[PDB]
Amino acid sequence: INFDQIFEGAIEPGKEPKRLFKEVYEGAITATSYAEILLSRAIEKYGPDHPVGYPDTAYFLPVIRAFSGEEVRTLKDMVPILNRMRAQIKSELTFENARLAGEATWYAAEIIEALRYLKHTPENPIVVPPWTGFIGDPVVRQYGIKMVDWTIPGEAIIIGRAKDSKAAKKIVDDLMGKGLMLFLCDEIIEQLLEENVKLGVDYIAYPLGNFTQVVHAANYALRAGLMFGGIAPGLRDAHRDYQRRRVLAFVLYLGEHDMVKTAAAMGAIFTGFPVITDQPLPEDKQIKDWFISEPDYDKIVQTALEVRGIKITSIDIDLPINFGPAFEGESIRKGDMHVEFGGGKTPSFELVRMVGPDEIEDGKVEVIGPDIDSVEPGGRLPIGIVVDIYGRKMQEDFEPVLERRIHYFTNYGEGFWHTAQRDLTWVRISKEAFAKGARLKHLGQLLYAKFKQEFPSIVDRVQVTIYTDEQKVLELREIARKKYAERDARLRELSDEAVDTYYSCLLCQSFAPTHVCIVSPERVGLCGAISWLDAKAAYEINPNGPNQPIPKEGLIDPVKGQWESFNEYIYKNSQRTIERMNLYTIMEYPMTSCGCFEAIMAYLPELNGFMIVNREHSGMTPIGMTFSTLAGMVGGGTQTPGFMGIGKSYIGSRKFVKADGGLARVVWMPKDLKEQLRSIIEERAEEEGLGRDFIDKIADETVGTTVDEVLPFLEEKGHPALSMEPLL
Ligand code: SF4
Ligand code: NI
Ligand code: NI
Repeated sequence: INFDQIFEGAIEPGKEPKRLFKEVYEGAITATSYAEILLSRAIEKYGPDHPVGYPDTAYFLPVIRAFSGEEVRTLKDMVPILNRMRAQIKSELTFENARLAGEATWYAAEIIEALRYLKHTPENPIVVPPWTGFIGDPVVRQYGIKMVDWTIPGEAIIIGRAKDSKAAKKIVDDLMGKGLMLFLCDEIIEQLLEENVKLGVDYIAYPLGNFTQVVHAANYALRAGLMFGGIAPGLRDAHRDYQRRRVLAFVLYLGEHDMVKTAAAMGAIFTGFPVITDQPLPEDKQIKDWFISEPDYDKIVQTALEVRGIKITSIDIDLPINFGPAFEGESIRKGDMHVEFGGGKTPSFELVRMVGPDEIEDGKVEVIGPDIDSVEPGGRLPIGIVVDIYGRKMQEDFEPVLERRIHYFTNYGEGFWHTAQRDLTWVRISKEAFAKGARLKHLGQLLYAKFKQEFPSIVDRVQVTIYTDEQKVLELREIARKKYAERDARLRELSDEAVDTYYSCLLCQSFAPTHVCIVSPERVGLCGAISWLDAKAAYEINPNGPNQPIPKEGLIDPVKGQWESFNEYIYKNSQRTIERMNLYTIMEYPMTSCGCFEAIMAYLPELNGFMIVNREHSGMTPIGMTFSTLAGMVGGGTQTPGFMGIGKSYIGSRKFVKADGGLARVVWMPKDLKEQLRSIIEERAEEEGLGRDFIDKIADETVGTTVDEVLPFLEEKGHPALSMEPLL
């Protein structure tokens, strides 16, 4: 693993910018000398075994814990590290020696900052607000994942000062508006606050501080690899490689270049973060794609995003209410609900159609009937949201992957809530909503907005049309049931045998690096949200995304369902920890799980079968553990023979753990789950020859929660698992 290959062909074997390399060198020798002298003093004053470190972190000095592994805990620990860093700052002016100096600079900085926290106490804090100083583990945990799974598209590390407040606020205002996270250091914090721009944790705008406090963006980043990436303390290139692929960070070096800022900017280069500066640079203080100037305060931003590789375009729905995903999961009781749509109360339905160009007015929204003001508070009312779409590269195929976005789109605005799916949607709007000026034409805005934002290469135009009239809802509730039955049709018709390509899913490698899902027609992804068609549309929409096609090639076991093609793909994408995967059994080489499984299956030899327990069930199961304890063992991308994480709908698949005996093998499941799947279990049990009433033979928590309490019931009912071969 030569991470450095990303630096090849960077600068011709001649144009080595001996300028930049001299600044970096001097500035690196400077940062180190500072750390050395300031450490020497901490030791004369506190003693060499005196403790040192950051508050609220499990990672000692993170940058160092990651790149070389030491767990700095006391002053004496910093001595051999500074010695080593010093010895690695070399005079030959190579891009390499430069990078190595940038690294020693992050170390010096990390040490200086920790040394500085020696005078910190929660009662007598050193860098008190607005600034953050060292940012704690809890926020990295909370926003770091959003960071490495790319929800937050990129990270901006701004060091120095902008040409003027207007200049700074301009960029930090849009950069910031484009959903990014910010690490600020130095002067711009001043400039920015001057202009009353609010920022901080809740805004993911980090006023770090000023000199060596820029290292606080590095140790934030590096902790993401130690926390989420699971990379062992000290795996240097693995950590660099991780920073590069997952942390979309770049630095904006605004203002005039001083040597240490430059050496630190270079430290961000050594770990794959590009530098984009204000100053116009000569050809010898520059690097194509790593250290570059773009003086027009109208470029920089767009130019960073671009050099990093950050791709995002924004939408602009001006509304009377708050908007974003953070307004999701908001509930709307009958004691705040202004109006209520759908439910088992009024006529609902939603649909996303595909139309030609000629027939659509991009941006044209329409509410046919009494809007939100034309109604009694705590009033019900029919609705019918039809999103008609047109696009060059659009497909009927993508319709479902789209429509799915309604619940999530609709839940973004504050004062709103959506539930269910098609003619089954339960919506609700809060008094607070209607209060700030919430009108039905706005659901048509939150909507057209997003669809155009989240599908920029297949969608060209979007037109929405709500429907609170009970006449119109029942007429276009039947045209759609035509779409839904032409749709839910497509699913049912697909089988494992009928296709010769399955789709992988790497989406959860953001929190479970070694986990790889394989999605096939008859086995939905364990999160229950990604079907084979879903994965297939996503790949097609994004051939470079985390959902790739894998042909069935190299048959190994036709019964357990093992193929070399899937095995190789998994081995390669699980950091080589998983070598084999059987699709139709949980007893040998079961597929792994991330942590979002809707349910857990576990073989219980005392009953010769499987218990299944769903995420929301909280009682004791016959294995002597609850869902969350099992979850701890089953998740994490590790192979667990005899346990397996699954989506609920897989329970009714004809391929359901087929090599193990299938449905007939299940002896216990929570009553609620059993009822929630009554129909599919009844039909499946019927086809399987288990009989119309097999469901009644499956024990549940009302029968018991221990194997001794459950066996009697299975005997009495003559459960079929009791007559099958043991699975051992
Ligand atoms: S659980 Fe599997 S299918 Fe679902 S998002 Fe995670 S990796 Fe993808
Ligand atoms: Ni998961
Ligand atoms: Ni998951």
